[PDB]
Amino acid sequence: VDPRIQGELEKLNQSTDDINRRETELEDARQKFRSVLVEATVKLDELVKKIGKAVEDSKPYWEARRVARQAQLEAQKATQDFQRATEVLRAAKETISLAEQRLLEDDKRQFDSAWQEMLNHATQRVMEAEQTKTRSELVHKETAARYNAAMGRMRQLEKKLKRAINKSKPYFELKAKYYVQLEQLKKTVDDLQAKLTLAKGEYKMALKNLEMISDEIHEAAAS
Repeated sequence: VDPRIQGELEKLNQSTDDINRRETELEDARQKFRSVLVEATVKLDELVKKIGKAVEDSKPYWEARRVARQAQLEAQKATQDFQRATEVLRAAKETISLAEQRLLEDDKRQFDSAWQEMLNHATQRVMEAEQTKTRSELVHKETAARYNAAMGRMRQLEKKLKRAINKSKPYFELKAKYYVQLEQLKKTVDDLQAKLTLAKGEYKMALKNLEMISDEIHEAAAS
C-alpha cells in the first residue's frame, strides 16, 4: 500500500527537523551557562585576593548560622507536636467534664444511656493523650536547649571574630547572587534536556513502526 508508507515518511522527517532545532536551542542554553559560570568565578576569585584570611576565619560562624536554622526546625516540630498534645487533652477533658456533670446525678433517664458511650470513649481517649503529651512535652524540652545553645554558640561566635565576619560579608553576597542565578539556569537546561530525550525517544518510536509496517506489508505480499 503506497498511501500507507508515504504518510509515515513525512512524519519522521518532521521529527528530525524539530530535534535539530531543539539541539541548537540547548547549544545556546549550554554555552551561555558555560559563559556565565566562568564569568562568575573570575569575580569571586578576585574578591578572595581582596579579602582572603577573614573569609576563612568567618566560616566557623556561617556553619554555626546554618546549625541555628537546623536547631530551630527541631523545636518547630517539638512545640507543635506538644501544642497538639495539649489540645487533645483539653478536648478530652471537656468531653469528660461535660459528661461528669451528668455523671454525678445519674438521674438522666433518656440522657444517661446516650452519655455513657461518650464517657467511656473519652476515658479511653485520655489514656492515649496523656502519654503522647508527656512524650511531646519532653521533646519540647530537648530541642529547646539545643536551640538556646546554638544561639549562645552563634552569639559567642558572633561576638568573637566580628572583624572576620564583617570583611566576609560581600563575598557570601555575590556568592548568593550567582548561586540563585545558576540554580535557575540549570533547571532551564535540565528541563530542555528532558524535552530532548522525549523527542529523540518518539523519533525512535516512529522508526519501530517502519519495522512493523515492513513486517505488516510483507504478509500482504505473500498472497
